[PDB]
Amino acid sequence: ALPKGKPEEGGFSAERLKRLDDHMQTMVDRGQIAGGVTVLARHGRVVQARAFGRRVLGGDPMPMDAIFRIRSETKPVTGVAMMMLYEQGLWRLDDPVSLHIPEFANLRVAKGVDETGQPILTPVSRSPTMRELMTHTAGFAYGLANDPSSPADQAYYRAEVLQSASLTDLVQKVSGLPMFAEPGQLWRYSVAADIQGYIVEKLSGQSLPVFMQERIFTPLGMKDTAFYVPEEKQARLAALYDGDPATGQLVPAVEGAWRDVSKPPAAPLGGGGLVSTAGDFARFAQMILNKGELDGVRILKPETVALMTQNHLPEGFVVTTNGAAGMGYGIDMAVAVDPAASGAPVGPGTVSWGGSAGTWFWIDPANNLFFVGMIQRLGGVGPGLDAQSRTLVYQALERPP
Ligand code: NA
Repeated sequence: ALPKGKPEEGGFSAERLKRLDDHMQTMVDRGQIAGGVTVLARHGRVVQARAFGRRVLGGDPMPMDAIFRIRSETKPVTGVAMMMLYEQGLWRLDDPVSLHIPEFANLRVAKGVDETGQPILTPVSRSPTMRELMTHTAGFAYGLANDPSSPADQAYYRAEVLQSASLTDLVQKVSGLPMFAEPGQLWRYSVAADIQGYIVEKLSGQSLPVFMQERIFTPLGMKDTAFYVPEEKQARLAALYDGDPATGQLVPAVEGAWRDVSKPPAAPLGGGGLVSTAGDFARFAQMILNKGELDGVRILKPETVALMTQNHLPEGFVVTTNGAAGMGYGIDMAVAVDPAASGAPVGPGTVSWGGSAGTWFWIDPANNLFFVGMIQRLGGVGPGLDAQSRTLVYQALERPP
């Protein structure tokens, strides 16, 4: 459900694009993934859309409408939700987060540890700003790591921040737990977008899943995008795999039932809870290339999209993951400020992210194109495929000088 085209209509070599098909098929043959789905589009037309391998090992083939846990790739969708409330005048980037979340008046920061292993806690210099929350520079800790080296992360893990009974609970816990750092000091991947999801609930007066269905998924035609997979769509859900240590062979992932996508979550996570299809995500990506509109439906003003896809980071900062030199960070996505500085082939201003289950995307406004990759494989395989898909896509692209 985007117009199909020949590769040459998007400016691609058919022969060199086939090297991307071959590479995906090699990853299935060598048992690195069960299967996956890829969409490449330029000038609003699909140039390549391909399903590979199987939905489940020794099972049916991967359908193109397969449903995937996008994890941290949910993040930029929450960012679009926040920017809709921005256009309605409900929050400003210079606003203290404490105006929206009053309990954040009680924030404390972890300084050192004392002799008894407990963090030394100090009232925060000031409330983090909304721009810091949108850019992972607000000083919040991470929620999936038992790191004795990072006391703030260990406390979040121990308090079970990400498995709270509600977003109200999650945000009350964060208010009482130690921050990793004072706001504005460094970029560090955090629970910031899960806190953003609470602000959507509080400002919209609707639950996060309802607001996103009404303002994003319904208007853009994203039919299978949600915080769970209803019983009828379960047969299209791709299975999640990990590598057996010492065999390097595909094994069902064991991750705990809090992440289960069979039921509506109690605390829907704006940083990691969405499931989607390559086609639904392709529609979202085309809406960003079109600066806020798809098929006559406008969800954001063009200036608002332009503001999201710029680097909002101070001069100095280091984006340390994409799920490097010349990398910055906009509103809930990475921004390639100067890709040449790392010999990256994407155009300057390219936005991207990826999830822990292996999913990745990039949108390149300078080259009017996007790539959506969907697998369900934990570990380093996803990030390797991202880098290799970027190399093979730009080697197939033929531009004027
Ligand atoms: Na799909």
